[PDB]
Amino acid sequence: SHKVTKAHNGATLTVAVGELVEIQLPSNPTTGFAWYFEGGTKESPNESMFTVENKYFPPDSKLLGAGGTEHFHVTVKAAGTHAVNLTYMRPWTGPSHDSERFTVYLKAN
Amino acid sequence: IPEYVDWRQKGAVTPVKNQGSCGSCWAFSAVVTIEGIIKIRTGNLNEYSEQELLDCDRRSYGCNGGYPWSALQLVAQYGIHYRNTYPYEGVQRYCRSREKGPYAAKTDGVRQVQPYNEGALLYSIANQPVSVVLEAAGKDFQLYRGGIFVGPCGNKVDHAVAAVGYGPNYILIKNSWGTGWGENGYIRIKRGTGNSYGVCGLYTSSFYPVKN
Ligand SMILES: [Zn+2]
Repeated sequence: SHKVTKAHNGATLTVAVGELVEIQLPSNPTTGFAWYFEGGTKESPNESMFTVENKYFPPDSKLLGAGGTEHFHVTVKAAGTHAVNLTYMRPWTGPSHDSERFTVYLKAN
Repeated sequence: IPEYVDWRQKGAVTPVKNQGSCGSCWAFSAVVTIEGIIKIRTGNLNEYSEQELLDCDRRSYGCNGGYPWSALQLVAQYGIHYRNTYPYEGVQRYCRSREKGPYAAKTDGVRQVQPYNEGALLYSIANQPVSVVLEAAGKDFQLYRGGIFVGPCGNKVDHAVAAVGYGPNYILIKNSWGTGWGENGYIRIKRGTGNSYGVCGLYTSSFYPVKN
């Protein structure tokens, strides 16, 4: 779709102020790792620039340890280029060996 | 049965492990029970190989998920090697059991606890550590730092851990997320709520190795 996935890591998306941007990333939160902004939160680092809602979708599977998908539904609040910088990590630990990074830039005119 | 049980106090529980980002909780959960029952029967506490279960259980999917009962079934059928013999790599590789000489231990079978029954689970924990499942994806479970946990969390289980004890109002659970999580790696989940699923679905599906 216009869903942003791992394949778009590092990409710049041109967006309208007020447009919901759909980000979907593989996530396995029962490993204790999930996707966070710096500091270990799901919340926008600057609510003035963009707003973020987050939802985790488990696989419809009974396998213990089967990963699902985290959605971040991101709304741009202001004109500018805004970096959405996520890290896959244990939020009580911060970055570790297995951590990964995902960035998208949202350019709003 | 006792008012309190804590297998760590009997030397039957090895240190807390870290599964990494691999979806291997099913294998970690199983191994806690095996380590526990071997101490109970033999008097020795050894570490056994999560990696072997990851690589060798053809019914499970490596870091893509699995079943603690399936790992126990494998150990009953074929046995398991020591951790130092077959160390954790946190990614699935080829099954290397045959290159590792004879298995270190083998169990005699796998048994399920009567499900959705708190008393049945406590009786089993009083005998030995038990593999249990719960709903652990929630933020509050992720951010758990200690105390008796009553939620919030759902009832659709997604994580396998091991119950290694209990008290009047909790069941003591060894997690596989390192010692920086919860109570040095442990969580006490509230019991006695009257909810048959248990808190976070804790009574959904519980298994233990049979070993004479
Ligand atoms: Zn979505």
